[PDB]
Amino acid sequence: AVPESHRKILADIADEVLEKFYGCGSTLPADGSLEGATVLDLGCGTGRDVYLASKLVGEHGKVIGVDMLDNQLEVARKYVEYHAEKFFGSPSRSNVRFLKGFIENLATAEPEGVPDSSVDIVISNCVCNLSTNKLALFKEIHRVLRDGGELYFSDVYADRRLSEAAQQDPILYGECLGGALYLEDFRRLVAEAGFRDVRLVSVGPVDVSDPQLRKLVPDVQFYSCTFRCFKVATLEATREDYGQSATYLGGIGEEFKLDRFFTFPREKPVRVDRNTAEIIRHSRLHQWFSVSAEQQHMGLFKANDSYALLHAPLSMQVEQLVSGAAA
Ligand SMILES: C[S@@+](CC[C@H](N)C(=O)[O-])C[C@H]1O[C@@H](n2cnc3c(N)ncnc32)[C@H](O)[C@@H]1O
Repeated sequence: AVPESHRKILADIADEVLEKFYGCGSTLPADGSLEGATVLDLGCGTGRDVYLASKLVGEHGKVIGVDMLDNQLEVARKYVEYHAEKFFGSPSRSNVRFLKGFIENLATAEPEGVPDSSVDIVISNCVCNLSTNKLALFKEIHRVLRDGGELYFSDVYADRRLSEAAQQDPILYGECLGGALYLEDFRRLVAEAGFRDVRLVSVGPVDVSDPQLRKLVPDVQFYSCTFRCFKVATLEATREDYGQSATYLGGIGEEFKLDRFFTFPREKPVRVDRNTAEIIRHSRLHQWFSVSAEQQHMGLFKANDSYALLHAPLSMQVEQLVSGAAA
């Protein structure tokens, strides 16, 4: 969590915003794909990720932050002109806006609601676990994303389904663990919400400090996970080989790392499943890519070193990535 291209921008961010930020990991890609995008942070809080996003999307982009708590947004807003000046040489030239609302129902957020297909990228940091109606939430994300858009986001997940007890406990819930999805239910909910393709970006385990909290969660292993879920009509629930390849064309990195399974060296054509090709093709990523035309259909994609895992269920991709304190 927290790469070095971001670490420079953090430094420039207001003290108050930083001291009052309560985050999971990184909910922002490090690769320069953001220039000019419209970002929306769900449960933005005091505005760390928003202001971070504000630099990355640059002068031509937009960041909208959304939160329910008057007091959190109070802090956030206080630093609009501040950061406008700090990043673009002038106050009153910021690309940052804040709405008051519940993330399950962005159409009624204030001062104005978030219309359909108005957002390139939706991010959130450690927020979604707190929601009492996840399907509604993921459906809301699907609604506001444009086609080609994606949900890039951090949150806390689980090895397994917690007990009835564990799920009712408010200390646990508030500690961000009680509302944490079993990884398999997550895959299922988000597919039901319209996202048939879930890309793992980074994990790392989440310890349980307080032993009295652990009592409710005896054997459960928790994780922190960042996931891309592009909204592209033609995605499928399986990753199919149409013999294609993609070639990253440079202009935003030596490489381009898409998710744990896919990295594209500048001018190396890399073999991709049709799902991947579609994503690259229909999202903003097309600018720094060319994608081969689809051949005949060879069954489930294999042209990848870890192709075995690429087809394994989500909770296995994770566990098998996680075993490894060999740094
Ligand atoms: C984990 S914390 C703060 C993390 C925040 N993303 C940050 O980096 O500062 C929970 C935050 O999400 C907000 N929140 C929780 N549930 C929400 C909901 N249904 N709608 C809007 N905001 C919510 C809380 O107000 C609080 O700002």
